Amino acid sequence: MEFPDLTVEIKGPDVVGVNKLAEYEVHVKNLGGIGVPSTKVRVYINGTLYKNWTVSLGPKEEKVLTFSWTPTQEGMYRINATVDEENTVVELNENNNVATFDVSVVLE
Repeated sequence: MEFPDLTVEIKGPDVVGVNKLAEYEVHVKNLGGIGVPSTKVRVYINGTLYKNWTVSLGPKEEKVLTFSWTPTQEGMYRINATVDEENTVVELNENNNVATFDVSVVLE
């Protein structure tokens, strides 16, 4: 009875300047020990879709994704990452598919 366990990890600058460029890194990995081709990873800023990726993760494999975000408006923005929103596969941890990173955009 093989059940997968996909997860996403957001890492980068938690405070950035307005109209400035920032680089963030998403670690996507499998923990179930079984291969998954259904693995879609998406990033949302305050619920707004920034970008999407489609990848495949084998038995406990990880892929490193990057993206460059430019906050032109000043304020606090929350960046989230979700995997397999489509709910194609039944996994071991249902809470492991979501990551939450809080960013502060300032004028300085």
